[PDB]
Amino acid sequence: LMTPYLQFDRNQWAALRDSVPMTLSEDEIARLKGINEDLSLEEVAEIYLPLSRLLNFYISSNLRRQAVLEQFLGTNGQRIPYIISIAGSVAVGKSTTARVLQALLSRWPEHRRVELITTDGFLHPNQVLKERGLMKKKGFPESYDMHRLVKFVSDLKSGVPNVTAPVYSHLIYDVIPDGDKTVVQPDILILEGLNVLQSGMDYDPHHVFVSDFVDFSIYVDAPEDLLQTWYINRFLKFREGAFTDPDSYFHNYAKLTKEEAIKTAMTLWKEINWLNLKQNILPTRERASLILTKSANHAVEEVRLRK
Amino acid sequence: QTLMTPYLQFDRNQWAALRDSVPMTLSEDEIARLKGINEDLSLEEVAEIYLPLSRLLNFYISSNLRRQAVLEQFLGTNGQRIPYIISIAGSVAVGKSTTARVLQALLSRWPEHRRVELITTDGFLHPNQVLKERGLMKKKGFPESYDMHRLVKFVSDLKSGVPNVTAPVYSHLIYDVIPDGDKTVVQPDILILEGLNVLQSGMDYPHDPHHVFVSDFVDFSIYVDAPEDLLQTWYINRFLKFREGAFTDPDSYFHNYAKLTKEEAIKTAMTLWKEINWLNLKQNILPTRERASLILTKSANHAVEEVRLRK
Ligand SMILES: CC(C)(COP(=O)(O)OP(=O)(O)OC[C@H]1O[C@@H](n2cnc3c(N)ncnc32)[C@H](O)[C@@H]1OP(=O)(O)O)[C@@H](O)C(=O)NCCC(=O)NCCS
Ligand SMILES: CC(C)(COP(=O)(O)OP(=O)(O)OC[C@H]1O[C@@H](n2cnc3c(N)ncnc32)[C@H](O)[C@@H]1OP(=O)(O)O)[C@@H](O)C(=O)NCCC(=O)NCCS
Repeated sequence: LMTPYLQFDRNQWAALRDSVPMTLSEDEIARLKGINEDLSLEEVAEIYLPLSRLLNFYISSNLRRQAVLEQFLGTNGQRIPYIISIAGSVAVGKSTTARVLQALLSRWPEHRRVELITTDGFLHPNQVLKERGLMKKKGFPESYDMHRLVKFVSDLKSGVPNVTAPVYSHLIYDVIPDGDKTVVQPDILILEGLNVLQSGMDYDPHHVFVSDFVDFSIYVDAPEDLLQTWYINRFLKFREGAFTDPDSYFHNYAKLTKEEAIKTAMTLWKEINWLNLKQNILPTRERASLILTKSANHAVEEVRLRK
Repeated sequence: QTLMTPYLQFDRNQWAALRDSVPMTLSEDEIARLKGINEDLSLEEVAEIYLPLSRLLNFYISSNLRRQAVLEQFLGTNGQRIPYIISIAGSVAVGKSTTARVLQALLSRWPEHRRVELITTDGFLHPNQVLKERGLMKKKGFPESYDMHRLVKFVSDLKSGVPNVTAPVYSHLIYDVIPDGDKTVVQPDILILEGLNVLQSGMDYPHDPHHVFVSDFVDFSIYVDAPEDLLQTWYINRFLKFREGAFTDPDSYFHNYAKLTKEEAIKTAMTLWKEINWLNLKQNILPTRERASLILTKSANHAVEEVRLRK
């Protein structure tokens, strides 16, 4: 049977960097690393530079997801921002991928704005999730306010005046009451979150989805077993940092012994994030324009490009 | 809110206005020859409905093609040429066969000459024998009465450029697939796939929806639409014409229907619609409607008075 994806291993993908030079120092790179997430200069050069290239070809060739329709009715004024999305399991390290992609796309061919918006800011406040009995489902599609997320991207893309975005706080495990921040129309918009690939055709009737505004979608992938230990390990680091803040919504986790923490982390993964993984995330994997698969060392050892 | 309903709605004048300057490459005589039984196709229908569609469809194809090129540059390799796949779905008697026929004529000479193969999904039905053994032929046309492992393998082979691909052929005279009727299919530039089950997918009944459907190979899908009441009378009327033509053949699987009085025929046609095709309609077809890239809604005169494009 024919498959829609082209597969490359590290050497093959890396070989596609051609001559894009790199615009980042090791120091700058290290600052982009996420908790329990390693990012080397070789990872940037071998994985992200070839991606920068491709991504750049697509942008300069005004080949967007809404290009055909525009020409079919009316191309107007354009100047339309390029929209890239980044999806994948919690703890997969999609936040680091977004950060470096944004740094590179910012100075690669020429200076571009490049805004990085995270989808979590668009979650329904803990209050609402409470009223809908949805917070054993934080991160699930229904725990997000997408009428707003879609309205946001539409406004940004379409050049609407004063657009603002809600902001999420991991310290209080909820969106900041009056934290909305203005977002200036950028040249490129990177959208990172769990629900960025949702479509009315994985599950639903119509409704409209944020994925319908995306031009290129990246899915950061890793086997279930690796994601489990990554989640647990990352949890243990939170115990040493974020959780030590007395105002932390999970401050009590700072007090758990190391073995209780591991226990608590597993049930949190198994009973919530894993469900989300299997139910709403994995299914979207084969819909991405690009898939990056990481190994035990957090490095991408395989790339799949949808032809 | 219009910002978020997935479909863009146009009426005849609005859609028609989108034809721009695509010229037409068909004479009235050529068009008339494309009409199906009990199906009217005018030159205005072609110009107002199918030309704008030819345009859009064409934009998609070259875009889709331009893409293969950037990637080609990026990879540093060449030799693409993946056929463009269009599908056509809709109720039995909705006139989806006519739509396929004209779309294929137009796409064949519009921007430039393209091959354009038109395959009908019925050829892939399980022979009457198999349907018999599974007690499935009060369900001819239902998803399960089709051999899709084969339909999918076919499209995959065609798209992927496999050597000698062949397709099974269906015969309405014998109400079954032709025992040794398989015909070779040369890889085309465009493949139009028309049949009842072309939009089926995992969403349709989620129980090991971990299967592959032909709809996963389609690039653009068109759904020919018409209200239930219109489809019923269109089915009955069409049946009455079969009575005057196809059924008059002594070898027709339904020859006995030629002998029915006009009132018995109407009665026979209704129960055939109500007990079989209507079920299929409600159960497996209607549900797929809102998944199509485009929806063409026809009125009592068989003309498309409304078009819905999925943004
Ligand atoms: C809010 C939430 C949905 C975010 O999910 P996400 O979009 O998949 O993104 P990620 O899981 O990749 O995490 C993204 C960033 O937030 C951080 N993060 C995630 N959860 C965190 C937490 N509870 N406390 C502090 N930081 C957290 C990561 O460190 C990462 O940033 P980095 O780049 O600085 O490392 C997830 O934290 C949440 O609530 N999940 C539901 C159950 C659960 O695990 N709850 C928290 C239990 S302590
Ligand atoms: C085989 C069958 C599944 C085809 O269904 P389909 O894919 O929906 O396509 P359509 O109903 O739109 O018909 C397609 C073409 O076949 C013709 N056709 C359909 N049924 C026919 C029949 N019984 N005899 C002769 N021609 C028939 C139409 O005239 C049309 O071609 P046209 O463009 O020349 O008009 C349908 O004929 C069948 O068997 N349905 C089950 C119950 C039923 O009605 N059976 C036949 C009762 S007489």
